[PDB]
Amino acid sequence: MNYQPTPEDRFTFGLWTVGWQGRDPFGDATRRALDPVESVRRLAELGAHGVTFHDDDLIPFGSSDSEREEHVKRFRQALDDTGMKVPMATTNLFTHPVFKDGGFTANDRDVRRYALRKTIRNIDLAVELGAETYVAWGGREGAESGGAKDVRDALDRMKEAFDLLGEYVTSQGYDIRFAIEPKPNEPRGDILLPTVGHALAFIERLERPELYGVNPEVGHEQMAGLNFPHGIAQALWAGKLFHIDLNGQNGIKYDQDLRFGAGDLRAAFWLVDLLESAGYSGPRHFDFKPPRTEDFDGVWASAAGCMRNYLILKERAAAFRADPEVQEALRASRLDELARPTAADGLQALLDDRSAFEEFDVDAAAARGMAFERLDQLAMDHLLGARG
Amino acid sequence: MNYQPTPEDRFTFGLWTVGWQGRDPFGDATRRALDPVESVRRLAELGAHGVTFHDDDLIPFGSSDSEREEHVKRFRQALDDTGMKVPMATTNLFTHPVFKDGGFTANDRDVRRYALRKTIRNIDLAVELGAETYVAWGGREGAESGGAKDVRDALDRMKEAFDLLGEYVTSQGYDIRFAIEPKPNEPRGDILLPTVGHALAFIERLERPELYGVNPEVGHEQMAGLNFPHGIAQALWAGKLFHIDLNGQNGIKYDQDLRFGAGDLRAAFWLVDLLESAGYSGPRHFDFKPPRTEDFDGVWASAAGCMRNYLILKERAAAFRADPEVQEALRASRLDELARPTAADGLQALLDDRSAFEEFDVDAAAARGMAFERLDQLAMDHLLGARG
Amino acid sequence: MNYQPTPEDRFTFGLWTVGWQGRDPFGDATRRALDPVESVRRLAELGAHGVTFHDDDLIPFGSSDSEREEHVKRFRQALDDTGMKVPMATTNLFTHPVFKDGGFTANDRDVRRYALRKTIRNIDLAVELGAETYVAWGGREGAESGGAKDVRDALDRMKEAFDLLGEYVTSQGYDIRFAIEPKPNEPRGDILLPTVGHALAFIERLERPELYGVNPEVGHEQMAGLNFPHGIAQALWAGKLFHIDLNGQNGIKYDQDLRFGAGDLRAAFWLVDLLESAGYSGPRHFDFKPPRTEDFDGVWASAAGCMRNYLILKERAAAFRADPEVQEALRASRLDELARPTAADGLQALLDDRSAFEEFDVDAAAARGMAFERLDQLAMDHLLGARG
Amino acid sequence: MNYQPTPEDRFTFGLWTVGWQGRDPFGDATRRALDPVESVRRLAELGAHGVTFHDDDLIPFGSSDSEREEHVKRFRQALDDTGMKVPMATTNLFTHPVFKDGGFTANDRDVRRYALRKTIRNIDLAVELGAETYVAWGGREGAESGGAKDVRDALDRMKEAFDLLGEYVTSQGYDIRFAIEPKPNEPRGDILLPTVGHALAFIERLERPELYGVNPEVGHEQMAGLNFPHGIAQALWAGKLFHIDLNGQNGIKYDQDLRFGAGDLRAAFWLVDLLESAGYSGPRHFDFKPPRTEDFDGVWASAAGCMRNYLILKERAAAFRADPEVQEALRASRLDELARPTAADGLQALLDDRSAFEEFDVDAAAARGMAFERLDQLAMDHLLGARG
Ligand SMILES: [Mg+2]
Ligand SMILES: [Mg+2]
Ligand SMILES: [Mg+2]
Ligand SMILES: [Mg+2]
Ligand code: NI
Ligand code: NI
Ligand code: NI
Ligand code: NI
Repeated sequence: MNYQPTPEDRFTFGLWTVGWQGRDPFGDATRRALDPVESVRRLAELGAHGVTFHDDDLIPFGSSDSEREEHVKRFRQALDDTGMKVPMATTNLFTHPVFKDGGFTANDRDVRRYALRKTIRNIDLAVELGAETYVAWGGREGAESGGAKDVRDALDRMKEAFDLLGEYVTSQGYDIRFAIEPKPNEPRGDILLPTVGHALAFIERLERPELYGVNPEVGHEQMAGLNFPHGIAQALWAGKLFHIDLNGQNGIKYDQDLRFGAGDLRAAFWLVDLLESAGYSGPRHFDFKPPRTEDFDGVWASAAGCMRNYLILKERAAAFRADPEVQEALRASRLDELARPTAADGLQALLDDRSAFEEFDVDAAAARGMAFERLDQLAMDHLLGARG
Repeated sequence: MNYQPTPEDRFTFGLWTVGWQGRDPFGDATRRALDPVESVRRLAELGAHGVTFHDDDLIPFGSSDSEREEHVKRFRQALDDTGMKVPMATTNLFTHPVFKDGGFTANDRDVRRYALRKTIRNIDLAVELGAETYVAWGGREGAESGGAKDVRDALDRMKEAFDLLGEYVTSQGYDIRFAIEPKPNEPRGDILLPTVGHALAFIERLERPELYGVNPEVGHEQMAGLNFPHGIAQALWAGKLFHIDLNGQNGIKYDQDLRFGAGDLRAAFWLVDLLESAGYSGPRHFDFKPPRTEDFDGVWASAAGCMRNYLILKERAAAFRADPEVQEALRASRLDELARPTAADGLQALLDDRSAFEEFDVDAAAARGMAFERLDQLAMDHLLGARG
Repeated sequence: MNYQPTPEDRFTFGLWTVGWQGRDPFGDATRRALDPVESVRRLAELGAHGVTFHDDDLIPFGSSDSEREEHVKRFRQALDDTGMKVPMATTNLFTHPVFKDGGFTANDRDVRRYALRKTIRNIDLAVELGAETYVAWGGREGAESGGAKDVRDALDRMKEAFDLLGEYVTSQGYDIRFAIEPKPNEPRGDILLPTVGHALAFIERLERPELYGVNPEVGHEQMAGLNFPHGIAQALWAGKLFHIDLNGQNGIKYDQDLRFGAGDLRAAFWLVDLLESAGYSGPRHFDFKPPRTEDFDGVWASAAGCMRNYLILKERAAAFRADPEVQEALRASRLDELARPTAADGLQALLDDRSAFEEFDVDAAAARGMAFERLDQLAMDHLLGARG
Repeated sequence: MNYQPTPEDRFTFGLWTVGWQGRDPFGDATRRALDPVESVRRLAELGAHGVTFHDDDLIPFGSSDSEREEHVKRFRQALDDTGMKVPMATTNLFTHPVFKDGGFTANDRDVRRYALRKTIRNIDLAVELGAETYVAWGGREGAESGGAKDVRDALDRMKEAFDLLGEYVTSQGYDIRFAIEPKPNEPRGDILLPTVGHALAFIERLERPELYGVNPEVGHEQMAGLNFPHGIAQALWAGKLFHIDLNGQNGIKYDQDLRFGAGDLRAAFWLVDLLESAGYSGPRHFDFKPPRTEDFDGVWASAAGCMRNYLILKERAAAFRADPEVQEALRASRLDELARPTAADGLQALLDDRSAFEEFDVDAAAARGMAFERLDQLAMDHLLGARG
């Protein structure tokens, strides 16, 4: 069994992932900076499909227009030399001290206008480079204390910001959609739109909701103790899974951003099963941090492992679903019945149906086991490659 | 300072709260059952406005129609004798073994039809007793294992169920709205619609969304580590806060349902500040469990304390907002600016505005402190009644 | 590959595990009670080595001495007929309402004396049946509120209780040791001795510490977000791992008690690696609850799966440690150096050693990568049976 | 009511607390560096008793001996000019990249010897400045992955390190004790000795345990969902509370280090009640980070608020314990009985005592309520200054 990725697998990486220098709240960098060109080349050699960037990863904050142009031209040449694509881009509205109280929801109105202008400039660049999705991660939108932020006013400001961005895109005629990335906390004590559900709900209040989806990250929903495959199912059900960030997280703690497959391994299996069976066709993007224990050899080993673990889990999920004994077990657990309408006959027929209440044998129904444990042990056996 | 509740304060209690006998996963009941009539009388004497019920709290599961009628007539007489109201009602779709895999999203189709019929019968009763809101808590909708539940199919079934309920209500001409109560886990390993955000998002996919809101519970959002006042702000912003359940919870663990004011006390303060400043006009309902250490005297002491703590926090939040030094601090932290539009001048003017980018002094902006710590210490001083 | 357990594998089960009827805080039993004799027989057929019990699982609370004698005689015959052993026993000091504020640390002194007497009576029975370890799980020792329990007084009472139990055992000449089982919460809001560390620390203050060890449970340390293999390593390091309870838990929430291998699968792998490489020789006991969705067929499927998952992980951990490439990777990550003394040369030599400070090249040291990511991907490959 | 601290209150602050520049994992510094001399002066003016330091906060990493001497002389003059004391000091073994895999438990043996030498040099300085307690926080001792660290070997290395430090102190004749500071995670995925219990247990295996205690931090135990006052009670019970770090934390997430009184306010009340009623006489040290939203005015406001909130809670805990109605409630809840021995009469008398088992009326005992809810509402009323 080997598991070599190819660009057709649509694996992508942010520049800031393999380029993370290892600075954490308690320690200095353990690695030197990587030139974006070198990252593109190394990732292409590993079998990646593409890369993504924040404005500030590519063009140093404060660069002159002429320095701007040269950074972009070198990057473009790297993409041309390797066949790598740029499917997604985003804005850094969190590192510079001016964003210490947020970008779109900063209390200072002048900061909010600046955040919008910085964003628009990068949307134009994203379109130029061929990106299809523009992510917004409002990492500084939130508060450490209750009186610092009136959340209804802040949501008004957030809606206003996204509405203006949609006006811009439509007026310019750009073929790009937005994806909001939720996170419950860190670096703010609580972040606005903390989960996939809150982001989905917010989108429905925007002026042009069809332009907006979610970019969920495995570790972020897990920082709220939530079931990531369930949240992705809800996003797929809503037609809003525009992009996805893959990584690993061990429970409720700081955002670890481990390589994909690390952290909750069974959740990774059910996630891949869901993405492949739903036919999600977008990038498989890894937003991860090689641990700061590693040198550059360990950075590339960690990046390769992201892709490797996806392909192993893809093979095991596929074998699970194709196994005749598993298909029989799904029927024994009535997954087929779950998929049938409860009352296609309609309300009136349901009300008139004595077998649904008056004559329903609740005791006999209650006695039926669901057979879920046998089903779940077949899933475990498939995951571990122990089928017998 | 005294803090006596009156029915005008709109405090309400479920029958199942003061009536909880103390059975937990590891122990037998520590208290005898309470007759609903006796509960109505005792709560009226404490100053409560009303009570709520599950079908099965009022009418024993399996009761004959004639026994049904007598249970209702005695209850009605109790309400008549005391002036107590019944603003909300709900269905028990979780205790009986037939619901072990859910009600609306059970894999067995016959169980799903039964759950709908049991619900409709209680909606009619709720209307008869004057309830304005019908809550749905899908405590068994979910799974312990990944293959047991296809969540997209389950959401189809959940939508189907709520759509049929809305058809029923509209066809009957009833003046009642629905409120979905989220919970992330317990008793299932993961519960569908685990947070206020996921429930809000789901509602937007229903056929008649205006009939549906949320019933958030303080402890449930806290079981996901979320900021409850922030989630309530989002529900208010959306126009969907139809009902609310007040209690206390100490962190991420099993659902404690402590009396209101216990658990996260500062969160209770910011919640009351928000409810009163938004002019929420619905019931202040307590869904709590007197600890099983208590006898009946401690049950009524715990219930009284729920109301007492609300009224103390209401007085402290009001004093905070009325304090001229606090109003000056809110301006120093630019809460006034948060409430002003970022760009009422419009996209084009924003793009043409050199002071928003080209000439914006990012360094000067970054240097401005937000003054949030002084604001939060004034809030602490007000909460503790230590103002100087 | 097959994975059939035999009694030499020392797998054991509590009567209360497969016998759990499915009652949870929100629902009635979904299964009928099992006779202990039938459980012994079914578990023997599955390949179990032995069973464990609480006093009240075997002898109904309040039984007459003569009824007591018959329950024991039937049970003994079942053990004789099957070859099953009883390596551990414990006391129920949590179900009866008299224990609502604890057993050994109840505020009421008469309850504390009763708890000791109930315990001693079962120790005699445990010895008669051949148990080597007596577990104490103080599930009701704790509090929901801060003033209810003075924890220093409560620890005095807890020490007093365990000291008296050790006096009893030594005076009777019994060959039995005690194992304290920690749990952070549930059913009390906070439980005393909440983690393996707190229990280890407490033991050192007892009069005869050598008689006491810990019985850690996978899910309990995980309810505090802790690393279970790390806590077991500390218990092994201390010489105090007398018994262990195996199950699965998905994160910080209510105590799920899933079958072993469910929940955090990578943690299960590192745990088995540690137990087998340390040569832990005690029982592999499963304290788990077959989900209440299951009928009796699913109960036995869940029990079998506990044993199956242990044996698969045992095979994968063994292959990992035996793999020459893994041994080379451990050396590349300097695990060999971790095992060598830092300063066997002694304090004075260390102080005189200029290469340890004055002449140490901190920059060169800092540049060395730890190679942990490659090591961890070899572990992942072994776990998934994907080695190439 | 006013609440002005004086040096007799023994409030202390680390240099790194008010001096935190605001750099977090996602953002640059928002404040300029503070000179230690200026911090000493400002804190003295606020009423602080003293300051603490890491070696590297006072003497820049890599400083020449002569630069070392000047940094110390200026600092000493500041202490002399203000009357401020230095009760505790510690070592930075976490910021420099050489410590990326730990200090005392780094896999590289040469790094471990360096960490010891760096520590010893600062112990000498601590003694010179008058410190009584030397803290060790092993923030890098731990792992992100299971094979990276053999925890039994790592504990051997940790014991070896602390044993050598105790040899040094005793051989030099220094009057200083060590205090180990636990933390469950961050910056490592899991940190060794993650809680107060694990640190207490470890100490008992050291060669000279009387030289070692714990330095618990409010937020750290709360990052594991634990009850901080309960853990402090266990440390007091053991005679090992040598120092304490006060701050605030909102639940299980990244280490917030908010000002004391923020986060879990009721836990802060029960902590102060316990410290004052046990007569803890050590420093009240604040290890906190003024949020990076603040300018220097907000830094000093946050520091003042730490002290203010301690003094308010001290007044409320004292009023609670002195209230005759509270003393009557404590007796109603049998706290007096908790403090009496269970069996001072001895094992034999207990075994012979028919009223402890044979004739004990379990039903009557079970019926007695504990009256904890009334007690806890009196505590709430006292905390909020609402007594009536
Ligand atoms: Mg991301
Ligand atoms: Mg509720
Ligand atoms: Mg157990
Ligand atoms: Mg600290
Ligand atoms: Ni992340
Ligand atoms: Ni609840
Ligand atoms: Ni458990
Ligand atoms: Ni901290």
